[PDB]
Amino acid sequence: GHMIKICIAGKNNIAVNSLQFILKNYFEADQIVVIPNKNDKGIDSWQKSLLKFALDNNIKIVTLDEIYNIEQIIFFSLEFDQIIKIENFKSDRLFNIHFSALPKYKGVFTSITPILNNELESGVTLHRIDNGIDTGNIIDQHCFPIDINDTARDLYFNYLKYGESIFKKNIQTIINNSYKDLKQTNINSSYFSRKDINLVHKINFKKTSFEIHNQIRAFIFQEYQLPIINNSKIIKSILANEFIGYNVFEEFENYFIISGIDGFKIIAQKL
Amino acid sequence: HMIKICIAGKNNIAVNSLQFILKNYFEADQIVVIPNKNDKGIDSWQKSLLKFALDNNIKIVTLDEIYNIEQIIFFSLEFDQIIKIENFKSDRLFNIHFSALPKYKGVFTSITPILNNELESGVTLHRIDNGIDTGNIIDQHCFPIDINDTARDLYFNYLKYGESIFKKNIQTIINNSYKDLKQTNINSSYFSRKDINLVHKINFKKTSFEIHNQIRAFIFQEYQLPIINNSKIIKSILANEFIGYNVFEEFENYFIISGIDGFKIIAQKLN
Ligand SMILES: Cc1cn([C@H]2C[C@H](O)[C@@H](COP(=O)(O)OP(=O)(O)O[C@H]3O[C@H](C)[C@@H](O)[C@H](NC=O)[C@H]3O)O2)c(=O)[nH]c1=O
Ligand SMILES: Cc1cn([C@H]2C[C@H](O)[C@@H](COP(=O)(O)OP(=O)(O)O[C@H]3O[C@H](C)[C@@H](O)[C@H](N)[C@H]3O)O2)c(=O)[nH]c1=O
Ligand SMILES: Nc1nc2c(c(=O)[nH]1)N[C@H](CNc1ccc(C(=O)N[C@@H](CCC(=O)O)C(=O)O)cc1)CN2
Ligand SMILES: Nc1nc2c(c(=O)[nH]1)N[C@H](CNc1ccc(C(=O)N[C@@H](CCC(=O)O)C(=O)O)cc1)CN2
Repeated sequence: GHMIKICIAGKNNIAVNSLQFILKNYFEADQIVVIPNKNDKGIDSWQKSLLKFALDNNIKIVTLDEIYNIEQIIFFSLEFDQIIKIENFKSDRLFNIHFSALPKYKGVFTSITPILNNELESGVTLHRIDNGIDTGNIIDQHCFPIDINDTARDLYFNYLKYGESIFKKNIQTIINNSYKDLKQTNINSSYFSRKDINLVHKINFKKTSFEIHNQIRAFIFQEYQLPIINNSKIIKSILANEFIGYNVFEEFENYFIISGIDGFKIIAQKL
Repeated sequence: HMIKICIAGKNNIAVNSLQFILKNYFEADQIVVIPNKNDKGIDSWQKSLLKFALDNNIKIVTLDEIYNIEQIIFFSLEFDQIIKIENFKSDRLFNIHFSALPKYKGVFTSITPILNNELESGVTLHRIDNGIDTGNIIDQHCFPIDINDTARDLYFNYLKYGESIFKKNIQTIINNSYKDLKQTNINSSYFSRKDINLVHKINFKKTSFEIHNQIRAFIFQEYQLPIINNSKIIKSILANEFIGYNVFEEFENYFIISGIDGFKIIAQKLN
């Protein structure tokens, strides 16, 4: 019964493209509001800007305060930067797409944490927001491989793609309020906060090849940083099955050859 | 040569496995033993391999004395020395490692799988090569880490399943008719002594599952118990009752704790 039906809060391609899907299939611009993230400067770059799309397309920019009293508003967080408190809202139609295969890897830096912890797969999960961090009941989840030479930046782009997708898969039943959900288990639940990750990663070479490789490629996301070996930035790590002896470490002009305690060949490419 | 087999290592896995060969396969005369450096020659919370051997007129030797024995079966059962295979005339060199290889190579394997959130572990019979726990897998038996198992419980499961896999496989080892498969690069992990601080400092900005896991991974009373506010902890119980996020309350006999997802932990203080 209110004029505003939906708020998209967050950033990057996932937010912008999801918003474009709703504008095309579901709601007119004047039934939509957005809350861009604090660091959104309105500039299209290696990602699309939600603030810029909103301005371009005459969608009103609001704050949380302005939406708390809108009854029945659908609130959708797509890489939103604020932890909400659900008791502020009259609506209970509050959703998030989280970049991991919940209940694993709640929290932040989820293009880093699964790689660093030796996962072969990750996922995106659509869930209701409750007062905890990525703790709410799951509505849908899509799992996908972390390929053996995927970097954190590669995995991030997979989150964006599969996330956008899981949004489109589910938005109808969310708008109809006909969706199903299930509470998260206690077991397998894991969480990382910013203080658990040191973005200047010091590599522990007394590790297997797999682990050394994981350690490198988990911090490859050039827009933010690259890992450093012997004062050289690394742009790609390649892990092979080839046995080359234990604890190999050789610096060349364009790359390092590395093996860990199990002796499998890594090529770490310089930038 | 008269000597057919060396059993090297410690604890009930080594003693019972030796008793089983002495009963079914070889005479005392055909067996030599290398205890670990720390073997006291008395029974304690585990039986002494040194004592068993001396009690049964099985000769105690060093690695030097066996290198030259043609065709000897060398069988490590929690042995404390990394061998170098080119020292030996025989290539019949075997180990039972207490993990589900290729995961959790190295040490402290009753801690590492719990601390890294595993639901299961395993024992793995493999050939020894020059790396640590790297050689080809001959057999493996996987079993659960129950939700409230401690490191101590895990260890006693390794000794039991470890003894069993020895008994299952030993004839084919004697007859050299066993089969094996090289280990994969993927999923391979390793922990060395320096990776684990046996005086664990709990990170409470984690899930209840992780906090519980941190506690119970260090419960091994013969060595240490984890400490919370100066009380030693003997048992951690994780329930799927929601009690609020980030609870911490101390009582006389226990703590009530929840992490970021709010599930109830009871940490029982040692009596
Ligand atoms: C800031 C930063 C990011 N990254 C990489 C890894 C990150 O997973 C990826 C995306 O970073 P970004 O700052 O957008 O967020 P993130 O930590 O993954 O995601 C968290 O922060 C978002 C604002 C929240 O919406 C997310 N909430 C989800 O339910 C949260 O998981 O960029 C670096 O390698 N280095 C960096 O310094
Ligand atoms: C020394 C020590 C051990 N433990 C626990 C954790 C560990 O998994 C278990 C057995 O201790 P260990 O016998 O020192 O063996 P560990 O599991 O480190 O195994 C390692 O050392 C032995 C001697 C090798 O044969 C074995 N292949 C290695 O994996 O006891 C503790 O909790 N605290 C300790 O201080
Ligand atoms: N209610 C609630 N609000 C949400 C989500 C939720 O699922 N629950 N899902 C999204 C979560 N977004 C985040 C998640 C974490 C942080 C964050 O900033 N974490 C800090 C920790 C802050 C703290 O300890 O509380 C850190 O890692 O250092 C910020 C936005 C959006 N809003
Ligand atoms: N060849 C080789 N020898 C072996 C085994 C093997 O599968 N391969 N299997 C058994 C493994 N026993 C161990 C494993 C690790 C240590 C150990 O002492 N590790 C040190 C690291 C030592 C190092 O880096 O050299 C540490 O963690 O600080 C000792 C005995 C017995 N001997």
